[PDB]
Amino acid sequence: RPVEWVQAVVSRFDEQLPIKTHTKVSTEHNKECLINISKYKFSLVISGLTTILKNVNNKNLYLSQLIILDTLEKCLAGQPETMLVKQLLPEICHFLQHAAELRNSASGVLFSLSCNNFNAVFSRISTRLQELTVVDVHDIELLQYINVDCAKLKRLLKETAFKFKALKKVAQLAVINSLEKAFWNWVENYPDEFTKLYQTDMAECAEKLFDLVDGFAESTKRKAAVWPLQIILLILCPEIIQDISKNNMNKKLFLDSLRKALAGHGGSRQLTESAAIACVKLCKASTYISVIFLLVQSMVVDLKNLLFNPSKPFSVDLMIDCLVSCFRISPNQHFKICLASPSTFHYVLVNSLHRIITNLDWWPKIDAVYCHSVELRNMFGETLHKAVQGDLETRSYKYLLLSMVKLIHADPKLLLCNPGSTAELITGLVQLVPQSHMPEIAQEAMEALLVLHQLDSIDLWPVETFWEISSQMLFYICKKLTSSSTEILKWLREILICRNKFLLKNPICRQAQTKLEVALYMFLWNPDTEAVLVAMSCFRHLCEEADIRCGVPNYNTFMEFASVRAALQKRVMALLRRIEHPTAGNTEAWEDTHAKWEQATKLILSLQEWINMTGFLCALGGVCLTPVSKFMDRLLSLMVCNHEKVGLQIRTNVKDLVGLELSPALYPMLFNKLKNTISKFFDSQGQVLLDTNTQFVEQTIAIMKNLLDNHTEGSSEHLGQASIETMMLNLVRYVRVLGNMVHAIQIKTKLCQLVE
Amino acid sequence: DPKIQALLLTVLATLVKYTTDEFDQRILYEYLAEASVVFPKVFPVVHNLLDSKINTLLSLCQDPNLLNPIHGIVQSVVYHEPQYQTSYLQSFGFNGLWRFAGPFIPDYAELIVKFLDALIDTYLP
Repeated sequence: RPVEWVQAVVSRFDEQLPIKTHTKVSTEHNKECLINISKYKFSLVISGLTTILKNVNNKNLYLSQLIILDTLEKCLAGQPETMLVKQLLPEICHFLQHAAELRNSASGVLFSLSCNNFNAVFSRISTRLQELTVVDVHDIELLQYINVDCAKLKRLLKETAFKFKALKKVAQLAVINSLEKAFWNWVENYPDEFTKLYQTDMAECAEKLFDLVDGFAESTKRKAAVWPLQIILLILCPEIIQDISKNNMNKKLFLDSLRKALAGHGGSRQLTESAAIACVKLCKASTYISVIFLLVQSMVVDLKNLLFNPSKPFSVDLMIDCLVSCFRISPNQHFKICLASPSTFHYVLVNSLHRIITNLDWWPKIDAVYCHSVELRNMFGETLHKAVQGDLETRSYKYLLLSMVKLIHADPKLLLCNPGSTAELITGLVQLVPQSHMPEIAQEAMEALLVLHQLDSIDLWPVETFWEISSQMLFYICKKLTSSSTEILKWLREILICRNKFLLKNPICRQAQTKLEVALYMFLWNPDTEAVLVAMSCFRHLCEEADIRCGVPNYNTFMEFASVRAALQKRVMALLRRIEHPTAGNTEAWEDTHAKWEQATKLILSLQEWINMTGFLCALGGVCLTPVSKFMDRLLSLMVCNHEKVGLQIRTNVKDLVGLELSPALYPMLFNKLKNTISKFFDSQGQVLLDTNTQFVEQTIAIMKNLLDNHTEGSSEHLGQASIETMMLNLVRYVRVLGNMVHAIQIKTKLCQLVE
Repeated sequence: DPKIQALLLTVLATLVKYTTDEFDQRILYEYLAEASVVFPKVFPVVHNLLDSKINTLLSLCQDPNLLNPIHGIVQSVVYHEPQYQTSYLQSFGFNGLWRFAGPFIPDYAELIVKFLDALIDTYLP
């Protein structure tokens, strides 16, 4: 019965789609199992996914389709024909901000499909070409996406050339654009095959199609449309390029027209703009390799004077393609222009460098650029300064800064290698992490700082530098955290992992460790459950740091945090009570939380945060044994909180938190303060001063009952330290003078239950 | 010996079929994932037993630890998809193994009556 269980995995995966944490893990685990099943029973899994995709097609819809298409792509990329062609391929055609993601995903699916399927996708394309000869072009666009090799490219060109004159003008246009991408698809995937082309049937197809496409070009607009393909088709004819460098006359007149259009002598802006696109594509093509270099040398200077002119800016992806190509051709005049200049040039430079890192054996590596690191650092500092001090100009500095941080994520080594310099760089990134108005930048600054904290990076900043800089970052981040906090805290966990790794290979440090300790304790009360769990995880790394340092007080309780909404807060408070030993950190965390809590209390007189802060103060406060005395007096004043909208909730939560969660080491202070307060309810003749006092007494009885019910280990030791006798006598004496009404009877009953 | 592999597998599968404790199931399915990869030619025997519960755990469950073995078994099965059907246990007399070890008379009792009476008549004078 294997088929039946494969279908059960497929059916599980379908029902777990968003359109219909554990469901995330289950979904990914199912997807990964389907992929690994597809590695063998490929058509069962693909059929199921196809069937699901049909059903789904007939925010959560897009996410479901993305999950299905990502699964399909990874299955197809793992492939060791009929329904691929008759069932899947039409659905992938149907797909061809989430629409662009879906188009990208579907294209990756189609690319993967096409690798082993090509003859079928080409048969669909060839059939629509035939239909177009006797206008709906969408199947022709599939040529953009499909995997193409040298033999397949030759076939596509041959099929096209034969039919091209019989096609309608809109179909001819769709073909022209689509073949331009199809050429690039081959060159990018199979650079070795393009290199071999420069080391006659392809050239015959390319020349035939060139002359056909030239015959189509009857107007300025059609000329501008075809020139990017005509340069490709000419690049597919190395021997024609060699002849026209000295039947070919129209190819020479085309290159001359491109030169004239780059040099500004063509009046038509559309032809100059198109000529830029064509000559960038030529420059690009040369990097994947020859006579082509002479053609590049004839146009590159005019192309640079078109795209990189600070006095007359062109009208970014095209400029990036140009700069990357120029760098690959010769690894810097236009580079210095981009370092100096319009912010759009800074943008194009940085994105070009990022592409150079992230995208062949003869291509120059990024390391030639490590002469310009000082200028890149200056550009970063300036851009940072301009983004923070900030409408259209401001928005442009944001996109630039994001790109510079992405560049730092792509490679730190550049910045560090030419060079305080490192401290400035890290400080600037660190300054972005807090910024609420730029979440995308902050996220990337964190990733950048993380890769800057990997071993190989730190060496380039060693140990005396690591300590100073990394602690300064920690101290600053923690100081902000104690003033997207959750994501910053996750990242701070991975930074601590990196620090532990760096020390395992091995005054601001004490300050940083203390502020970190403060921050982590302050996260234990945070209203976000995820934040609390992450903070717990951070104590593990604080312990690991100390193990690594010491191997050359709280540690047991930190390891218990590491081992771990209302249930979690209860568990946290139970652990906080087990902190016996004072530290600068825990003390300061208590004082800061107390200060915040007093401010929040005034504002209240957000509630769940105040409850959690209250609980934390109650649980940790023993370490501080004054500020604690004042907090306890304030809690006692809140037991009788008369506030109309939040008073019941305040009284209930103070009662429950004092009664279940207070530190055992504070019981001696609590009983003295309760005693002293209740004693004020009597005059000098020992008569009872009878609503506030009655309410205090009821809450006191419940609080004391809850304390005495509690079996927290070590609580017995502290219960002994202060006498209850005068307090309990005063409680019963107070309750005796309450009349025989229902509420007073309940209070008498509760006091009996306390006494028991 | 494939009979010993089949018996071992059938016992583990029997223990999965019935036990309600998810912690038992973690241990057992981890051993079935290795055992499937180890004894792939014999593994088909157990498939009938596993089929009902594996459908149930795939469609229902949300523990990754238990699912990791289950997905491993399905992958292993498909990867090696036979030389021994469920009938193979019947040939040597074990088709009842998963039968009997399920949850809690006449036909069995009459044979036991004859057996006990024969036990007495052989052993007791």
